[PDB]
Amino acid sequence: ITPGICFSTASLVLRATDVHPLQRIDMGRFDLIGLEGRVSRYEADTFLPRHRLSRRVLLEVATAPDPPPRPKPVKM
Amino acid sequence: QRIASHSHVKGLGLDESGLAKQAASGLVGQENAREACGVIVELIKSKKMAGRAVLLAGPPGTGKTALALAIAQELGSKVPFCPMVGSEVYSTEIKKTEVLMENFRRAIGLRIKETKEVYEGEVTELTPCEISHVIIGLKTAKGTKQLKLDPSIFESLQKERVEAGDVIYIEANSGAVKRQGRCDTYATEFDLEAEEYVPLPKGDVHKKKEIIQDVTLHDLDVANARPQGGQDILSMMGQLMKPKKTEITDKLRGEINKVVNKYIDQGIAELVPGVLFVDEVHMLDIECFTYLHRALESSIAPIVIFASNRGNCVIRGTEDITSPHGIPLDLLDRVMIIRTMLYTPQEMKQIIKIRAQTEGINISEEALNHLGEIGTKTTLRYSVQLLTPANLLAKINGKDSIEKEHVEEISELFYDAKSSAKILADQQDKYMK
Amino acid sequence: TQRIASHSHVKGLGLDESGLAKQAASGLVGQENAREACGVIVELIKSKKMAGRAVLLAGPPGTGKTALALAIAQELGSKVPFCPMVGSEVYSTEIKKTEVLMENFRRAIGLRIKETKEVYEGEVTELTPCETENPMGGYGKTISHVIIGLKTAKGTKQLKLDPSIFESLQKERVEAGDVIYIEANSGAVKRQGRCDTYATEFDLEAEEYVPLPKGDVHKKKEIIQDVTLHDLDVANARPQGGQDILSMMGQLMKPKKTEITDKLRGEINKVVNKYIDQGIAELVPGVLFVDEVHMLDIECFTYLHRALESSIAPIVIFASNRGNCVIRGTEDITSPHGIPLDLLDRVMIIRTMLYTPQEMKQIIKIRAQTEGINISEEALNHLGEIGTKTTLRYSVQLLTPANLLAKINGKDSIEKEHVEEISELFYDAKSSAKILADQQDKYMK
Amino acid sequence: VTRIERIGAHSHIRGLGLDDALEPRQASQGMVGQLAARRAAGVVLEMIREGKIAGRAVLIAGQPGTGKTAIAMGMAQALGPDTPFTAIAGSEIFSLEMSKTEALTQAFRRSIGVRIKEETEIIEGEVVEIQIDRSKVGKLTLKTTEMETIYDLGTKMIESLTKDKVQAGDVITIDKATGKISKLGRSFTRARDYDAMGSQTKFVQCPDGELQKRKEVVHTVSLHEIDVINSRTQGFLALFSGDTGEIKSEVREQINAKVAEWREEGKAEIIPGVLFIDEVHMLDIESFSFLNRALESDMAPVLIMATNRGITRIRGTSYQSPHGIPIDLLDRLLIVSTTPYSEKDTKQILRIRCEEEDVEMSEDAYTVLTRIGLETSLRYAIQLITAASLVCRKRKGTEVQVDDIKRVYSLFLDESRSTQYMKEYQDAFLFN
Amino acid sequence: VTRIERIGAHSHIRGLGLDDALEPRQASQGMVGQLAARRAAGVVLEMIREGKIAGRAVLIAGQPGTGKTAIAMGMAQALGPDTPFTAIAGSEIFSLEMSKTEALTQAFRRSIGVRIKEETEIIEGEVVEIQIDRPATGTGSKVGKLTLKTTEMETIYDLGTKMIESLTKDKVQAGDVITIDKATGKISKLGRSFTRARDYDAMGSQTKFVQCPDGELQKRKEVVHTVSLHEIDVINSRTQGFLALFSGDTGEIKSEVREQINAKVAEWREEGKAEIIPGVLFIDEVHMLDIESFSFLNRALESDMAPVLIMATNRGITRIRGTSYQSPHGIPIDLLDRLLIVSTTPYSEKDTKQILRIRCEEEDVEMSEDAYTVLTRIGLETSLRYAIQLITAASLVCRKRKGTEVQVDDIKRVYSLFLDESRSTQYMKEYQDAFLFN
Amino acid sequence: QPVASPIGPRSPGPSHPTFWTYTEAAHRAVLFPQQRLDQLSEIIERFIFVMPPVEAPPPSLHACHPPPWLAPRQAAFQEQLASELWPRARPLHRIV
Ligand SMILES: Nc1ncnc2c1ncn2[C@@H]1O[C@H](COP(=O)(O)OP(=O)(O)O)[C@@H](O)[C@H]1O
Ligand SMILES: Nc1ncnc2c1ncn2[C@@H]1O[C@H](COP(=O)(O)OP(=O)(O)O)[C@@H](O)[C@H]1O
Ligand SMILES: Nc1ncnc2c1ncn2[C@@H]1O[C@H](COP(=O)(O)OP(=O)(O)O)[C@@H](O)[C@H]1O
Ligand SMILES: Nc1ncnc2c1ncn2[C@@H]1O[C@H](COP(=O)(O)OP(=O)(O)O)[C@@H](O)[C@H]1O
Ligand SMILES: [Mg+2]
Ligand SMILES: [Mg+2]
Repeated sequence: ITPGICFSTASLVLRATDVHPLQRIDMGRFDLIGLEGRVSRYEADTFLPRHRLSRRVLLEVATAPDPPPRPKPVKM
Repeated sequence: QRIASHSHVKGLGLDESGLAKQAASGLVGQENAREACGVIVELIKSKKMAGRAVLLAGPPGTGKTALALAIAQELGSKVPFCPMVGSEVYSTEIKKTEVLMENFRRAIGLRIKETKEVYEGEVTELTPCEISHVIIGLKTAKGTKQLKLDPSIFESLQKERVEAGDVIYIEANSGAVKRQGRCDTYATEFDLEAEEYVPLPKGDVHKKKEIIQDVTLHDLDVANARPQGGQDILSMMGQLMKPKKTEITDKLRGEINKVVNKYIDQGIAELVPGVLFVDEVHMLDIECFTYLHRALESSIAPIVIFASNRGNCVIRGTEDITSPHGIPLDLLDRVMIIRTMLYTPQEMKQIIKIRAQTEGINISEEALNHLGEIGTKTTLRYSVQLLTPANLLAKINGKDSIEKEHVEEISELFYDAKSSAKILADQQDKYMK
Repeated sequence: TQRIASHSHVKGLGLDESGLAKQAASGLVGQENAREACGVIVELIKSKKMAGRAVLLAGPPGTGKTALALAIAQELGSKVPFCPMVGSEVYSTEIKKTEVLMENFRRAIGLRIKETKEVYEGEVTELTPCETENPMGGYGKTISHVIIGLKTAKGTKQLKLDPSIFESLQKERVEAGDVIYIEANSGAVKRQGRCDTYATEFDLEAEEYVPLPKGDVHKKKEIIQDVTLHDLDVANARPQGGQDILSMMGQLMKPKKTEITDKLRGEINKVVNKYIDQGIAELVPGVLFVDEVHMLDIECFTYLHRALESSIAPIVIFASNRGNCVIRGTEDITSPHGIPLDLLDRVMIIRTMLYTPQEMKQIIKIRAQTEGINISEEALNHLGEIGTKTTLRYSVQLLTPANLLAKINGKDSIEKEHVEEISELFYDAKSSAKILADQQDKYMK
Repeated sequence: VTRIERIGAHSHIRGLGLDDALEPRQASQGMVGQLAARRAAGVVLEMIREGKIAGRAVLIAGQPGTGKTAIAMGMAQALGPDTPFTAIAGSEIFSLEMSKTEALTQAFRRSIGVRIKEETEIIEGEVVEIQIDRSKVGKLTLKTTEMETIYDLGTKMIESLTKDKVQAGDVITIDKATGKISKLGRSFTRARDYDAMGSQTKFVQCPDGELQKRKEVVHTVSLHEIDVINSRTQGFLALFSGDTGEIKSEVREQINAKVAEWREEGKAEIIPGVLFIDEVHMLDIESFSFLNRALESDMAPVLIMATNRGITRIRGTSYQSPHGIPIDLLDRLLIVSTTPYSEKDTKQILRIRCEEEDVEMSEDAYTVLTRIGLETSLRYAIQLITAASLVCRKRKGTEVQVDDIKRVYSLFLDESRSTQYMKEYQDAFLFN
Repeated sequence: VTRIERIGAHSHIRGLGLDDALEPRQASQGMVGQLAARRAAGVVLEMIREGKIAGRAVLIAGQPGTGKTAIAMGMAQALGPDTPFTAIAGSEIFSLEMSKTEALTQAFRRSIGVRIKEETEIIEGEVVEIQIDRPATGTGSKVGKLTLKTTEMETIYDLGTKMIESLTKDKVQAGDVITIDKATGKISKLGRSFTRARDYDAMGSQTKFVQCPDGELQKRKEVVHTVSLHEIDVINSRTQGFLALFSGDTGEIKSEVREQINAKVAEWREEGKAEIIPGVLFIDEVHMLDIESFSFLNRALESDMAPVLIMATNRGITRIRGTSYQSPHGIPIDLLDRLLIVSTTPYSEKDTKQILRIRCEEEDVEMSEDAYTVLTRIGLETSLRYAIQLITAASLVCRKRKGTEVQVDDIKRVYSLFLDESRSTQYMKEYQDAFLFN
Repeated sequence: QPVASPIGPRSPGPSHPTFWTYTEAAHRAVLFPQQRLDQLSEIIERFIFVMPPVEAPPPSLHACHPPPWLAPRQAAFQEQLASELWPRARPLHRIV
């Protein structure tokens, strides 16, 4: 049994590939392979074109007061 | 023990002055070559020079490989001796230069002192301690001890199904837990338990043993290039997903050199430079020879013995470049050439007699003379190979010794290369291609 | 199946009951001697008592070698394995050529397995232990049977089972109203969900509710499964379905063909022999068809000697249209069919001859019938004349372009003018070669 | 703006320029001349569209620059995007990962399209409340803009809901047959005004209509895609990486049978297409031998090929054959020959290229460029079109004149002039 | 029913057909003629059986169809299954997974068998009554009792927890004849002494019974484990190596592993744990090996773990593969010096007729004397293999016409239907232009 | 999942056509790796002996001021991989 090899390097080397978020763009807008097994044709083709939010709806919901409390169930 | 082609070679048969005795240690001739090999053996024993190359040159059957194995026998089993064939560098996993470099490091051995820490006893308490550690109680015939061990050791104990009453062996260096059996004291409780019982250890619970380990530089390189000592999931993953050999870098070899130098300075390691033997060197290509230039120029390299039976032959990997031994002239400038000669009929008879004694065969003088005459034509190898079939024929006929009739009958049954060549030439139109 | 391929008209060898070949039958025209020899080979295959026998179909291109092999396959039927293969397929980036050849050899040897699967289906109506009036040991209750009531669409039956099933029933969490099946050959209970009659429209479970089984409670059937030795070899070399780390690695890593060892193949042979002796399985030795055998190299040809000498090998049919060509992998070695003379000594050669104009006309008519094309007599004669020059394949390939041209022109049959226009539009090999030779400077290389 | 598709060597070709009788017009849809070749291509295109006959091979042969690739692109454009058209070069079958026959098999199976049609019942709504008792049984409340109902959950449904961490306000769909839950989004409320959002969260409107809905999905996939999907556990990943390897023949046979079953059941339709191999002379003899018997399958597309070789050497052999293709394969295919262009055809092609690139040229410039194209080559003149346009724009001109064409002729050399200049200084160049 | 093994090329060869003095009979055990070659093969077989000399090489050389492979198969059949016999072709060493030297090493090590013999205590009896008491709920110690019976004994065993678990997993019931190994606790069911209760349902059709074992319950039996050196190398190369025994995919085994295994096997042999059973490697068509492979063969035969190597080749003075050198048999002269060569002479007319008779007997084909004469003439004119193929061809033709004995007409019919190499080459010369490349 | 195999997929029950297509005889001719291990237990116990001459843990990368997120991320990855894969490696315990 031998001790392992301790390979020492400069701490700056470990940050060579790191890029600050304010210096890089979002690569998730080109992520096609990440949608496989998670996103369906229904969501992309039928649902989202019909049920996308608009700025008007978002503003109306944000400005409007809180909805009334949900009524308690009644056996009727 | 089976009798191989060189089983009679026990040494170089040299006297105290270095001169070669005529017949000694299973060698009959090649006195000059044996003296040169004795000098090479002294060079290897000096452990001072690095990367010194020797070429054994001569026709086939002149005992070049016998002389290499005699050098090995003279050195002893402690000194590493790596035999490789030139055809073995053509691997489908690593480059030819990598194969050569790995064989170079295999020739350098290291005798290193190691201390093994052992926990051995019958388990009396196995209490987990919340990742969960383990508190274990071990008893022997001399005492009892309680130990706190890492969670990995607890996982190993669980995998071994160790329960209270089992005799276990723990190696603290490698964390290797072995369950040996249920204690013998419980072997009477049941009539069919499906258990293997083991007596109680009669020493102490904790033992320290110092042993001498024989390793090579290649072993260290492999251990540090394909690690399996962490016992973690990543090691298993790497072993299963990457089982092939890899081209070990010069950086790893430099680190191993530093570690071994540190070990030698600490006084716990001894270096044995050792020997590499390449038998069919002409099978190497120009790339291998060019690499071997720099490899032999290294101050770490071992002593390398080369062999060749080729004449003025085209170097493999070149189109039409022809060199005296199949070896480019640049490498021949870096080698010491030992020349082997053809054997006289008397030496052939001596070798035949030695081989007969080695194979446990009694041969009459008339049969020995006839077989030496047979070896004068054809080859010595063919004459030696007729000993066992002739012995089998004599045994079938009820004779305990080989007579001339058995040798004649066997030679009639089996042809040699020249006779087969004559048959092929006479009937070229009937054979394929 | 609906699309028409090049050998869609070959329905077998047009052989009389005595083995003589009819002039035109089963889609085949002429080649009477070759058809008779192929019928003898079909009888050899059906006899199932010979191994490693090889047949070479030798003749000029377009003489029915592939058509004859496919006719042999049609004669044997789908029961007999038939593994087509071209010589170029042995050159793989994953396994060696000998491994590809061995795998195709094992693909040609089939195995038919017959078993009876007896099951008890039903919805559990009753689950009652059968206690004993004398409890063993004096205390507690002892049970000797467990009565399970199974209900199906057209019946209801009760089964007095072993007491040991009580553990299986609890492990499967079987209760009343659940649909289960019990296998006689194993004595195990499997819960295939709950009956759908107890499900309400407001439930959201997906695989929990199952329809009440139709038919009888006791269902038994004979299962015939056809497998090949290569199937067992591959399923054992890279097994699928384990839960250990090695199966997980197999699922993760990219699949790759491997060099299956003789140990695994010998084990498979032993298992197959055991099944045959038990009466479970019947061996179905088939045919390996190796088209373009001349594309094999000298290593493949050399390996074929040992492959054919084996007692497990199938009957191999080769086909080569080469003359005194140079064997691949060798430097300037010429053999009569591109095949070394050692392998030619191990094969029976069937010769295919060229077609007379009448046979070419018959084949063209058959191909027109297969493609659903009506052709006039004058157009047929002109296409046969075109086939006398050029080749037969060129003439049979003008049928569909000419039919399309007629349909565009508004006619339901091919006339001579349509064939003439198609012949003007499309060139054959010889005419193109003449053009190339006349303008060799303007072309490349 | 500048889109990813820009002016290429065949951007001016929109079709084969045929009428209803497949008679080629002199200049239609961007094609000039090659009347016989275009008529033959149209006949082959009708054969492709019918789809009845399998494994038909056509070779477009002719001198360099005679419109072979132009005709292939015209066939591809005239054929709808619905019908597959796999265009590969001969060199692309030489792969380090799979054999040549495997590459050709994948190319053949990429040329057959399978259009699937699945109809599935789903539940679609916004999650209002999830109550789980203790996790053996629970209730789920879903709502739309016009409906609201409560569902009783089982063990597996509760486990699936907990695995996906479905909570209130989430807009989800549940498949009735399989029970799988996919989250479309979440509803926006006043309290969900997040300052930072996760990479997958998105706000959607609550669905309208009825909670139970039918989902119909129609998509076109190729046989090669189905092979890759079923090659390994996550084989669909190889449709992106390309690390397919050599797919087992048994898998392909199973998929052929399953596709036939789908076709009988009405769940799939087969659209046989075209595999175009450009510069086939790069194929080796083994590839040709494989092609010989690959065309004989009932699932083989139309193989259109194009070579410009004369009687040359077959790759991998020492034999001479009329197109570099063995005569055995040449008997399996119909040859469409392209003739050299005349002066009028060259001028019309130059006019079409100028219109495509939006370059104005004088008639004298057109005459000079046509003379250059006849003397050197058509492609050289086509390149000179853009070179002269750039030079004209540099001198603040609006129409290319003869001076611009002469200037770019002096600046850029064709093969003949460059070869002559090299021969003048032959010793300067290396390895003559 | 037809087994997986059918009538092949060498199915009639049951051995070399020698007497005690290794003198070949004219026709025995399928072999006909080749007296000198069969005697030499017998001497080599005795050398193999003695198993004392390592790395002996024999070359069987002769014209095509002279019985080289027949002699090799006779040697294999005379050796028996106890001694390993690895038969490979020369082309098989060219592999994309391993080097040629690695493939040759694996082939060599597949021809040496390591056998471990040890004695274990074994309990074999008929289960009379088994009782297992387990806690109703929660973890607890199962207690059980087992009764085993032979014809002369009956003992009641108190069972431990692990033996209880083994019996539960094997589902051992009363009347089951079981075998128990005391050390490992493995239980193997080998039958039922009688049927189960009839009143039970879903039990299936009861099979045949097995007679109850006799003698004492706890006997002592000798267990023999035999593996080859290649199997040891593969299972020791890596953790997943045991699967590589079936999937191949061994890669290149480290030389360190093989050296350690050689040392351990030598230690076992000295310590009496294991015995080495050297075998034979038969490389058919050895001329496909290149110079590198032959160079490896030269030195690999010098090991004490090397088996007997037998080669067959029908080449004359031929170019060695991978070189431009002409050598006898396509083999370098350095390797030809390390081996004895056994020549096979061509067959005469009577030997050909006897071979045809043996083939007909193996194929269960009845043939007339005139048909035998015609077939022997055809075999002498064409080749032996062509006549052998015509045997079954004419059998099928005769069976088609509802006959019982193969006549001259059937042989003529199959001679017309199926062509030899000579007539095929003649007909191809007649139409040389029709064939593609000449 | 088991495409083109003698082993059939997990049929829900006899109502599915796959139930009556595959045989138990075909299933018993295919051995999983666990069955192979159970078949070679005696061979594993008697013939698996080769030990590497040297054993080392993997080389470690050390920096004075590393990114404080690299080590916890690697630790979490290793922990998850071990928790998912170590139970599956138990059959190989005797070989190791
Ligand atoms: N001088 C010698 N004395 C005794 N035996 C010898 C001698 N030289 C060679 N031999 C034996 O004869 C055989 C041939 O020698 P070898 O070393 O193989 O020649 P090569 O130089 O071709 O390798 C071997 O069995 C070897 O042990
Ligand atoms: N005797 C025949 N009867 C019917 N069709 C034939 C006959 N011979 C050839 N064909 C057909 O003509 C075409 C030529 O292919 P084929 O003759 O098989 O070429 P090859 O023999 O070189 O493989 C195929 O469609 C084949 O089915
Ligand atoms: N008939 C044609 N109509 C329009 N453009 C053509 C025509 N023939 C060739 N071209 C154009 O000339 C150039 C060369 O023709 P191309 O077909 O690529 O040559 P090849 O036939 O040698 O492949 C391309 O830019 C192509 O668009
Ligand atoms: N002496 C013989 N006795 C019995 N069968 C023989 C004999 N010689 C050849 N045969 C048979 O004839 C065929 C050709 O012989 P074979 O050994 O294959 O020739 P080769 O020397 O080329 O291997 C084989 O089926 C073989 O079994
Ligand atoms: Mg082009
Ligand atoms: Mg042979």
